[PDB]
Amino acid sequence: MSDKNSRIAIVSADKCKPKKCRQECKRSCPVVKTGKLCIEVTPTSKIAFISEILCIGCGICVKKCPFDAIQIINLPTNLEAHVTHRYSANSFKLHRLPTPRPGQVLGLVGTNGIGKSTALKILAGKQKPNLGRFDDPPEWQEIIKYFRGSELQNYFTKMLEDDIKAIIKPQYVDNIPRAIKGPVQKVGELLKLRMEKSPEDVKRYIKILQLENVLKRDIEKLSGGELQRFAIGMSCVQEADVYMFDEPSSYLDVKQRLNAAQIIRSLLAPTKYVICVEHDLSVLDYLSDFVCIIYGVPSVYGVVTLPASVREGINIFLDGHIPAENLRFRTEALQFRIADATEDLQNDSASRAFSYPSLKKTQGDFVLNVEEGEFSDSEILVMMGENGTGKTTLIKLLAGALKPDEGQDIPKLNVSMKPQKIAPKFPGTVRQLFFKKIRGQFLNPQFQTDVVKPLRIDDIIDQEVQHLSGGELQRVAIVLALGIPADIYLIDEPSAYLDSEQRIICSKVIRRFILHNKKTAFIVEHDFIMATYLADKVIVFEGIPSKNAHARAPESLLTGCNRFLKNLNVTFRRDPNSFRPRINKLDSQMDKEQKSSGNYFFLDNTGI
Amino acid sequence: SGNGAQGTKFRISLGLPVGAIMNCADNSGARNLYIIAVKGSGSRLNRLPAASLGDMVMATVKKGKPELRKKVMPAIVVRQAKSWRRRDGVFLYFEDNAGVIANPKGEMKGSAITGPVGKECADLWPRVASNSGVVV
Amino acid sequence: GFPMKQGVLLPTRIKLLLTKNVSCYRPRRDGERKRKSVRGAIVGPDLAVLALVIVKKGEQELEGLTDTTVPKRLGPKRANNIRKFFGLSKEDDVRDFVIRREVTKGEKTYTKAPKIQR
RNA sequence: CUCAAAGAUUAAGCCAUGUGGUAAUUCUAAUCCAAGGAAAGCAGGCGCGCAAAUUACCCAAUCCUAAUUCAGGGAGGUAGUGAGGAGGGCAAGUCUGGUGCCAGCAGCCGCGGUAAU
Ligand SMILES: Nc1ncnc2c1ncn2[C@@H]1O[C@H](COP(=O)(O)OP(=O)(O)OP(=O)(O)O)[C@@H](O)[C@H]1O
Ligand code: SF4
Ligand code: SF4
Repeated sequence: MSDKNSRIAIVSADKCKPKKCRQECKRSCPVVKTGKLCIEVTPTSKIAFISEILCIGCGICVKKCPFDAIQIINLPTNLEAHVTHRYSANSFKLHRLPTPRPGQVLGLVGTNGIGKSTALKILAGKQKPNLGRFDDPPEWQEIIKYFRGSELQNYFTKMLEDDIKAIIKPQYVDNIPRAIKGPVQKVGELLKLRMEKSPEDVKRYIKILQLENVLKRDIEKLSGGELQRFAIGMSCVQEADVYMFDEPSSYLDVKQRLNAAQIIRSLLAPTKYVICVEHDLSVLDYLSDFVCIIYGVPSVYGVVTLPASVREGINIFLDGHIPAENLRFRTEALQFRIADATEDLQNDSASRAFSYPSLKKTQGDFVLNVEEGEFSDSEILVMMGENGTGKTTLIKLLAGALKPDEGQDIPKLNVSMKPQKIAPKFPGTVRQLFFKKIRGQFLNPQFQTDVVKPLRIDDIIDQEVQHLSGGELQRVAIVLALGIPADIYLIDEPSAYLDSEQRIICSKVIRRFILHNKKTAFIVEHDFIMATYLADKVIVFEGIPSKNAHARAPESLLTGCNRFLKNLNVTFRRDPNSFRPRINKLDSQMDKEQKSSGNYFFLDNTGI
Repeated sequence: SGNGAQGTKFRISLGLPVGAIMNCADNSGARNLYIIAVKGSGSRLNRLPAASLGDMVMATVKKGKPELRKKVMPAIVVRQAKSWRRRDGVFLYFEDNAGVIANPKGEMKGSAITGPVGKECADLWPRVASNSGVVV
Repeated sequence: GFPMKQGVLLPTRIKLLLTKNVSCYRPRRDGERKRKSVRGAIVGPDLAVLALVIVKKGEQELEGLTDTTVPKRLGPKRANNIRKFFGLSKEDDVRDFVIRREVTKGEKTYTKAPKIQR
């Protein structure tokens, strides 16, 4: 007959105020009219509760809700089979979990809110899964049963017995500074205590990670990239079998994230089990032997797929569709402009834009050098390189925030600027802040697509910025820079705290407005793909981090990309199906052939 | 060509006029494909419409699982035999005429493609790329 | 990574049945044969690595090769091979011609010799 | 309590997992693919159906395999899982309230159309 279906309702309490509506949910529902149970009022917490058993799937309640607090979805009973854990009534529920394997590295990739973080806790022994039920007083026993038919069953027996104690590298990057000071006192102390391994391990681990400078600094003092790496150090130093990493690429620069990936992989060689979660595909590919994909709506649900190969899992990810599950997880496919695709205009505007001379900025501990370059109108320039190179310093000077030690840049131009690390320091609510900058930008349809509808800022409008979240704040900041008119716009590292969909919304944003408005933009980035889409020229930075650095004039996309990628020595041939960068291993004949051609990347362009 | 064909296609010698039968080269259960129409073909009194490499045709299955017989469906030509000529100067030809049953969007009905597949078809129909072994 | 195999000719790769006692194949079981890919013995740019052996020294020194010189791990063990590696006659008696390898316990440095055979 | 049969009947149907190069094998001088190439035993799953259990422990026993030992062995052994009737033939007288050839009983014989053995 007909296929089977279900109803699931998740309500957000933040969005709900029963006083204004009245308990309208109960009154409007047709089941309750009849005298049924579908919506029950909880006198206590004073929240509406919707029971999935009695609900019709009508959706009448959803429309009537004045805010948009209720969500009812109909699924083919895809979710019911898999239930691992649920937070509570009408809240996030997790489905499936990632397999662990000894001697190898298993990847995880998904959009935020999927339960990748939750999954780690369950494997860690930190949290016990309720099984979408009562299971609470240590009922590890029931969890093995639920896992039967899955390879995780063996793991759960091991965890309960406590033969193995997993080491976890904590996920939330913002939270860590508050938790630890010193580790107690200074990063160096942490590394000495934790070092179960070789005395060589202390030195070796620090050298490879580029921690040398950072040892004396305290944890609270650390910058985001530095903060991440110390955590990684402790996860090598520890003695154990299972090493869990949760988002190790966060905050890190392009050079550093690759470095972290290699070191982490070394664990597999000692035949120690490794698990990892990543937002970055370049990093994910290198680390993993096996990959899981986590999909589903954010904060509603997230299911883990069956284990897959490294190459295979990545390929399926980019399609935006999964066949067994039969879900189009992402509404639109990701594509990069060919450069054939772009509009052809004679560019200058007023003959070229402004130009800067050689600049120098010296702190007295770090020195930045800049080579005279030129900027033109309606163009976009990417800035790449490792952090501590003075990528941030350079942008500031152009902003006029910083004064150069030598050189000068006094432009007539009006500048809008977005800072790299965003910490709130503005009193006021989110809507008020954005309205002051510009209203009318808020009216535009473009802004509805990218900001307002996806996150639901309407709910955020009353919330304080101190009270806010990381990724949500990021999209808002990028948009705000665009809020006001300026000849030149400056953005620094827009990719931070953002998942796949979120960054790509940003990529479309910068390119489209700049093209249209005929204004120029400088964007700093670590993400390969984001730079490619937005830019026409690039500046590459080089030197040694935390010591000195150098900048170059803007150069074409092909030219700049070869230089940058030559510093890394990883080529990204091309995958014929995905058109994705495909990484090339060191000493090789195929990779060797490329080195003689000068092609690090490939696109829909002519080339051998 | 048409729907789901991302890419354009450079002209290649027409090998297969209506009435032609090609080998079915998937694992769908179909043994052959009988061409009744070429998509995107034009009109001239008396001319048979005729397909080539990476053209979408409209076919019936003359030989094959009965659940596939007695009806018209889309297919895509994957190997030729009439020799044609590429822009690198080459005149080339396969040993058989063959295509694979497919949907208007261009998705394979089957999961494998047995034998080689000419690149001009691979380049044209991504789900055909997927299921192809040796290309060209 | 496929190894070349002397004698094939060909500048391509081919798959051959291989047997006990041969290049590019080590059998797991008695009388097992495997059909395996193998590279031709004719050099092409499809090679990652050429394997050469020096036959005549050139006019100049190559550092890690002519400058450095490396001891033959193990000495003669069978009687008459000791006799030959020293030229001896079935008169000279081996025992005090065998090699003697020193190796230390820390403050006890030792001395190990083979065990002559035949 | 001791003794323990057990997925054969359905589908001998299908199976997750337990000096140098190279994508990668115990590499070697219907699945993974750096597109080149390489790969019906225990438990346990799916399916199937009317129909059959655990991803456990162990060499102690019984013996087996390799050479003068005591190595190996899911052969094997321990555990886990895993017991209606009261009309007649039939033996009960069946008694009291509800039902009316509706609901239901009934292996057959037959019950049931307010006073139902
Ligand atoms: N205390 C809680 N109560 C209810 N639901 C919770 C709670 N903590 C987490 N969740 C739910 O679990 C899901 C989130 O977390 P997890 O931490 O599992 O996400 P991730 O999968 O790691 O995603 P992200 O990439 O965004 O960090 C969320 O969508 C949320 O709805
Ligand atoms: S969820 Fe909406 S309609 Fe229901 S009580 Fe809250 S505000 Fe009123
Ligand atoms: S969807 Fe319909 S049936 Fe379910 S709770 Fe809302 S109104 Fe009641």
